[PDB]
Amino acid sequence: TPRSARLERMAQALA
Amino acid sequence: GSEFSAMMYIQELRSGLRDMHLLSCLESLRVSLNNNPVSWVQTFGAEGLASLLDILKRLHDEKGNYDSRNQHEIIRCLKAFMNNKFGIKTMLETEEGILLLVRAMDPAVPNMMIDAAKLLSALCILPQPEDMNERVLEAMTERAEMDEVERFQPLLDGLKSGTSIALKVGCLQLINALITPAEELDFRVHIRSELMRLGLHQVLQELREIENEDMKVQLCVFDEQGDEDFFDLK
Ligand code: NI
Repeated sequence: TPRSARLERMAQALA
Repeated sequence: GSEFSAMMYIQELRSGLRDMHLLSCLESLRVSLNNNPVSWVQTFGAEGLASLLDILKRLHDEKGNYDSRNQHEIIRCLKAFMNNKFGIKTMLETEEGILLLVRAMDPAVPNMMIDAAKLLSALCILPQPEDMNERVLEAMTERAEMDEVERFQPLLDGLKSGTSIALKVGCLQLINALITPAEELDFRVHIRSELMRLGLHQVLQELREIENEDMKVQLCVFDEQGDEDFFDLK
C-alpha cells in the first residue's frame, strides 16, 4: 500500500 | 569478551560511583557494547541494563558538573545495547526504559535528544511488538505531567529555528514514527491535528525552506501521509 511503502522509506532513512 | 568483564561492569555500575569516575566507567562500557558481539550483550543482560537505568533515574532524581555528560553517555550505552534484537527485546521488557528515553529528549542537550529520538523512532517502526508508538505516547504523557509542559512541546522546541539541522530532522522523524505506523485513521488525524495546533503549522513553513535532503525526505513522508488521510476522510 502507499502507507507500507512510506514505512519502508522511513526504515531506510533510519538505517 | 571476556564474559567476566561484563559482570565486572555490573559490579562497578552498582558501586555508587559518581562524576568523572562514573563517566569513565560509562565510556569504557560504551566501547565494549559497540566492539563486542551480541553474545556479550546477552551476558551483560537484563541486569546490566537495569544497572544503567537505575543510575539514569538517580541522575534525574538528584536534579553536578558531570550530570549531562553522564546522562548522555548512558544514552550512548543504550544505543549500542539496542543495536540488536536481544537488546531491543530486553529494553521493551523494562517498566521504565521507554520513559527514560523520552526524558532524554532535552533540546538543551541536542545530541542526547537526537540519540534518544532515533532510538524511539526505531521502536515505533518495529514489526513486533506492534504499536510501540502507543507506548511512546504514554511515556510522553507521563513526562508532560512530570515536567508541567504540553506533551509534544519538546519535539516542537527541537524544530525551532536556531537548532541544528540534525535535531530538526530527528524531531520530524519521530513525529512521522508516531503517526505513520498507526493503523487507525482517526488516531493519525488526531495526533497530526494536536501537533498542528501546538505550533507545527507555522514551523513547517520554515522547514520547507531548508535545503537538506534528509529533511526533505521526512517532509515528504509527513505531507503524503497527511494527504492520504484527508483523502480517506472524504
Ligand atoms: Ni572504577
